[PDB]
Amino acid sequence: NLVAEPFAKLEQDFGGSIGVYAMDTGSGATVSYRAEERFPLCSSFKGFLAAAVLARSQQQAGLLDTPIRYGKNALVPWSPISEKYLTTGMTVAELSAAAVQYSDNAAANLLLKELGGPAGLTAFMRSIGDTTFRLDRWELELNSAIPGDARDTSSPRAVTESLQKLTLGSALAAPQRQQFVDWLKGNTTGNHRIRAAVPADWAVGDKTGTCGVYGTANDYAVVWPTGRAPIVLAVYTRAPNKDDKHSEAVIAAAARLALEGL
Ligand SMILES: *[B-](O)(O)[C@H](Cn1cc(C(=O)O)nn1)NC(=O)CSc1nnc(N)s1
Repeated sequence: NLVAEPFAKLEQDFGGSIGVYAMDTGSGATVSYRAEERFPLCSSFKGFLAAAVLARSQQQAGLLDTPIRYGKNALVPWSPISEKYLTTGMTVAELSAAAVQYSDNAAANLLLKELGGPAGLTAFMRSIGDTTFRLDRWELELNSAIPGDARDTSSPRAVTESLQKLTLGSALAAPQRQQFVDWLKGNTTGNHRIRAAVPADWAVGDKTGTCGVYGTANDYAVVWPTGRAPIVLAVYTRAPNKDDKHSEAVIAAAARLALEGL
């Protein structure tokens, strides 16, 4: 597989495993490397969480506009937006934007509670035809990333296929698809990952994840190249030792190879 050789060299130099899937939504061309292997989702589950909340909001009039007046016992580490608005509250739309664009942990757990927990989000992903995705735990326990543990994992391929259905296809009603795309476009946490592989004039929406242990981190994106149909892609990493470091540079490098191979 000569297409795969640069990815094998990249993951060997990194000291672990890289999983990549990219789809050109115009031509149907793909790039695939360990694309059906499981990797931990880490905070990347929060994009799909936001999409699941948008789907619920189609049926529950005014859900996205509802103010949530959470207390301090809803807060957990790395919740910078939830802490800032503790004395104000946040609407469900605001919580969703915080979870997607700042990876806010408390906001994500509040929205999981709205959906019926990790099982609720898994059920939503099954409803759009994703058989691989599983969320089992809440923030912060879902980040353990233990090698060979299937909890809180998906595959690059299933992430890309589900992202395409939600951002570009008909899984959400159009005004909800558009809100999901705008949240991903406004992400603040991904400037050194897929965004670093994209020409500056191309629009991007992405969601990152970082477990940190076991070299585990990831990004997935929709990318709108000038004059072309959009690309959807996912890059996930892991490594065998608890102390192995993740690399944003390796994610960006894998994304560059994926765009080059399409
Ligand atoms: B997430 O489950 O990855 C969550 C918070 N977070 C978001 C991001 C990101 O989007 O890249 N990174 N971390 N992780 C945790 O709360 C605990 S595991 C780590 N947290 N920060 C790290 N850096 S590793």
